[PDB]
Amino acid sequence: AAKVMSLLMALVVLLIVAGNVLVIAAIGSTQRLQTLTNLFITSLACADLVVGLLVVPFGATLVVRGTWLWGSFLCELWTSLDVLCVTASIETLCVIAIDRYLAITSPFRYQSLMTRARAKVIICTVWAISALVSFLPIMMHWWRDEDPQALKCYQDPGCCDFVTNRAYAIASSIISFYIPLLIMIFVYLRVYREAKEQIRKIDRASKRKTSRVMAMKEHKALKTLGIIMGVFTLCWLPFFLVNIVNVFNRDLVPDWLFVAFNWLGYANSAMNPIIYCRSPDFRKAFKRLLA
Amino acid sequence: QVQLQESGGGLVQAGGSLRLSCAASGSIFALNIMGWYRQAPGKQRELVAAIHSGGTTNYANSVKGRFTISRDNAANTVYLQMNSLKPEDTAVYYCNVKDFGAIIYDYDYWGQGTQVTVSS
Amino acid sequence: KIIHLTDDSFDTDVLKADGAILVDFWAEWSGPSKMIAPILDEIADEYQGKLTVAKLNIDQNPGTAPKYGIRGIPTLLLFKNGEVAATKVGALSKGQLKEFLDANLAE
Ligand SMILES: CCCCCCCCCC(=O)N(CCO)C[C@@H](O)[C@@H](O)[C@@H](O)[C@@H](O)CO
Ligand SMILES: CCCCCCCCCC(=O)N(CCO)C[C@@H](O)[C@@H](O)[C@@H](O)[C@@H](O)CO
Ligand SMILES: CCCCCCCCCC(=O)N(CCO)C[C@@H](O)[C@@H](O)[C@@H](O)[C@@H](O)CO
Ligand SMILES: CCCCCCCCCC(=O)N(CCO)C[C@@H](O)[C@@H](O)[C@@H](O)[C@@H](O)CO
Ligand SMILES: C[C@H](CCc1ccc(O)cc1)NCCc1ccc(O)c(O)c1
Ligand code: NA
Repeated sequence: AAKVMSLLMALVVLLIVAGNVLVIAAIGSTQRLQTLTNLFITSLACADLVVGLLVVPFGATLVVRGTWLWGSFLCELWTSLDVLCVTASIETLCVIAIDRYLAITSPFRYQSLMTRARAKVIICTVWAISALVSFLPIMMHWWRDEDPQALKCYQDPGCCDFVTNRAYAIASSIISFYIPLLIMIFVYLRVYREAKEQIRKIDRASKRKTSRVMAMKEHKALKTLGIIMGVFTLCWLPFFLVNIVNVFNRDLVPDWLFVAFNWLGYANSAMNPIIYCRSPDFRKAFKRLLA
Repeated sequence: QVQLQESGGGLVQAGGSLRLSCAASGSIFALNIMGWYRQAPGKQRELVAAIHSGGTTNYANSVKGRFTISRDNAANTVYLQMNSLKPEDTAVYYCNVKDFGAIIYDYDYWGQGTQVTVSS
Repeated sequence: KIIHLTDDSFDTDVLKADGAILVDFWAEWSGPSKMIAPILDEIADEYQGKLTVAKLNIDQNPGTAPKYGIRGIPTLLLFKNGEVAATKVGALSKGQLKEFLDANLAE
């Protein structure tokens, strides 16, 4: 079972690094893939890649050994690197939703409105926010709880538990997850509404001669919307729910579950290439890249 | 299978008018762009005009004030009403459909093309 | 197949014993402690060779149970090399118990 658990960490890292390296490669190497949307996808893949190379491996050891082997500084840094990459990943998912919403519903306004220079600013902003919520508060000790038992883990270099004050766990969870989630729900809901509202106008046109039904394309778009919101929420909702719960009633949820829900979130980083890089141009580039 | 059937092209005297018409038979997502592109001999393909499912439009500068794109409210059919034609407009005109059904990316359909020749 | 423990035999039967020993702390007065009796009998046959089921009557042997801090009953302590690897307190179904044993024996 703990033999199975260690095997399961190995494939997680393998999938994350493989997938995300393959995406960045595809985009960087293929002129056809260097679009505006794929700029945001590139930001996402960078974030998830750093999760697989650094965040998850240092994580995997802390489960196996049951203690932090690299001293208090690298604990602090690894914690900051984790928070940064997760925040950048999820906030970038939120920007991709907005991007595709404009491109699908208001494509002509979008082309003049969203430039490559504007997208860079959006991307730079996302990472600057990730940095300021992770590195700034964690290195400067703002994330620290006053509690004596928490303060025992800060003094022990073998302890690298994630223990925060109230303010930080609320604020970081809102900024990394809840605001992005709300924006993703609102945005992708307007796509559904826009599509349903357009089918309504087609039926008004036909002078009571035809009523539209869901075709192949409408079922597929709705499945896609399902996978987008489903996998993102399944993966990160449990952990971020529990993360706020801990700040109030600390005993209620065990530590083995909390960490296991955080591992589920890292799984999303392996899922993202599969979801957001299915384009026929991506499918060609991937074959071309694998000989 | 999606197919695009082009009609309305041909020979016409300069100063005259044509009305292209592309009827898309197949499964298309409600959100989409139907458009006309053209390729003059020894030139690259260029956008003539395009109309989104919503109703917003986009026209090239050369055809502004002359050409008008509109779509059948019921069927997947898009019309380009070309007036004040000039010999410069002579090209193979292609019908294009951008399907947004995958959300993250757009799938493209192209017509075989229809010839339009304007003599002086 | 089940070993029936005493106070004195506990050191030889469990602490010095080879392999994984699943100890049960039962009592004749506890209805929860009786619900596990037939399911442990089935586990002794089905997990033959993979573990040893041991039982200890907490009434007849009051000395053993305080040493490990047994609050309720039935308590199932899974021993390995004279150390306590895992612990489960309360009555279980067969499917719940197999998940505990099958997870803990695969290391
Ligand atoms: C919780 C994170 C929520 C998601 C991340 C959103 C942050 C990006 C916000 C942003 O950068 N802009 C607001 C766009 O709505 C772009 C504008 O500031 C833009 O106008 C300027 O950058 C220049 O283009 C001016 O010429
Ligand atoms: C438009 C975006 C701003 C949204 C509006 C949020 C308004 C609510 C502000 C707020 O929620 N608090 C204000 C005061 O902090 C937190 C308190 O409701 C409560 O959580 C705290 O009193 C305790 O948790 C401290 O132990
Ligand atoms: C490009 C736009 C840059 C905006 C940069 C500011 C980001 C928003 C402010 C902010 O960083 N936080 C919310 C402010 O509370 C998160 C934490 O900084 C803060 O919550 C913690 O420092 C406290 O919880 C510690 O007790
Ligand atoms: C042809 C059939 C195509 C599939 C039909 C859509 C699948 C269902 C989509 C769906 O509604 N969700 C994903 C489940 O698949 C749930 C989310 O919409 C959202 O409600 C949750 O993420 C909330 O927890 C947010 O707080
Ligand atoms: C640093 C910490 C490590 C948790 C952990 C502990 C042990 C492991 O084996 C693996 C992971 N992860 C925090 C994830 C997080 C990311 C962003 C946030 O805003 C937030 O509040 C929390
Ligand atoms: Na520490």
